[PDB]
Amino acid sequence: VQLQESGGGSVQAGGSLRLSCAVSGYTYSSKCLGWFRQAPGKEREGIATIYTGGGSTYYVDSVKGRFTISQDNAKNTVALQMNSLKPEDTAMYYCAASGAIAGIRLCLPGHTFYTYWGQGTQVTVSSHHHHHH
Amino acid sequence: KVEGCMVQVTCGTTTLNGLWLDDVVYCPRHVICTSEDMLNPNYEDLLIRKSNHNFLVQALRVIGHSMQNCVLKLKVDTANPKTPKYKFVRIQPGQTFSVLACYNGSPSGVYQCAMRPNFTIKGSFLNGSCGSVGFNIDCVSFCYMHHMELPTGVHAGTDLEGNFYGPFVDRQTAQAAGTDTTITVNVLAWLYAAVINGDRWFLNRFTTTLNDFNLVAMKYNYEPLTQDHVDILGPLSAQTGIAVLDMCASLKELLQNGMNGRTILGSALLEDEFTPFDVVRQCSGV
Repeated sequence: VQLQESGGGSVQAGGSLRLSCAVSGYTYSSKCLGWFRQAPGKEREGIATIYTGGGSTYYVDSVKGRFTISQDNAKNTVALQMNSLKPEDTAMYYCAASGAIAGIRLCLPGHTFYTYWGQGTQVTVSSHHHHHH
Repeated sequence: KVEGCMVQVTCGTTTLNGLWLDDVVYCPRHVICTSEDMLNPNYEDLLIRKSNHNFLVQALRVIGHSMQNCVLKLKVDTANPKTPKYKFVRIQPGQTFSVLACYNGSPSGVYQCAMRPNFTIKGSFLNGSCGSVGFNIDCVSFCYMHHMELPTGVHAGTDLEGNFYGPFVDRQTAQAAGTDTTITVNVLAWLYAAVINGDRWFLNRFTTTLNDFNLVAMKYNYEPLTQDHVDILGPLSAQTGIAVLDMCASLKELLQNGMNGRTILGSALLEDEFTPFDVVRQCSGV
């Protein structure tokens, strides 16, 4: 099973970015898909998860609403729309996939609960300015 | 006088007022229900449980039970001696009528009432009680029976034929609207998930009891914990080697102290949307 992320880059504080991850080689069953992020030295942390069964989504308190996780089984992609980005959102972002799992509703955000991982795309939110008021 | 007709009807745990006319005691049919049953009740099957001996009337032995819409009509062995000449009528909103409020089968006072356009009575006197009746006196024209208490002192009722005024049903949840109580067993399951994920910072050296924990839970608007909740978390306790009551002690400290700037599973808030079923299934593969 393979996973490849897309859409990272550099943005100014208050900007927007859209991440996409190509879920490939999967059995097309019910799975947990998650967006993780990791800052240098800091541990990797799941921030948004989606269950491809009923489509229920979970978000950690710091990124809820601002980020929205999506799924597209037709195109086999999981997406993360990141709005009103903050400098503390600067990190490497990974998409992740569990094994097949049925009967549940909400996917936990811990890395332990995912098996397959992408390579990771970098998101950089900067606060630099050069103008006076 | 309605005061002499007022009686107390008890079935199992539930207890409310009844109206004693001749050898028939009228009361809300949901006396046969507990909090668990009131969610969405099978009144036919719950009444199949109840026999004449299960109902207890205090003014007496019930010789028959007959359900008419939402009122239960209990035939008793002793006829009521001071029964007024009565009739059953149906009023409309905005028409005044007198309600005799009774708690635990003993009358309190007589209040003039008028149903609002949404067919409810706004009044604090009926709260904590159930089964009080309304009437107009000339013959005593019974027009109302109190059935349901809604959060902000709003009361729904039927006529004496058992038909609700307005679009109301004798169904209710155990928790009132706006309570917003946190689901304790879900928080505990999520904490177990954090330990399996490697988060241990919140585990302390303490254990607790259901009673001690539930004091804190009520203080912080958490669902009190039962042994059934304890058993539900069984798989997670066995997986982690952490007893449920030990995890409860960690949660008690988290409630009294807060997170102190730390996070659990990436969140600065205690999360209660993950059910033990969600967590057990996801932790099993680890």
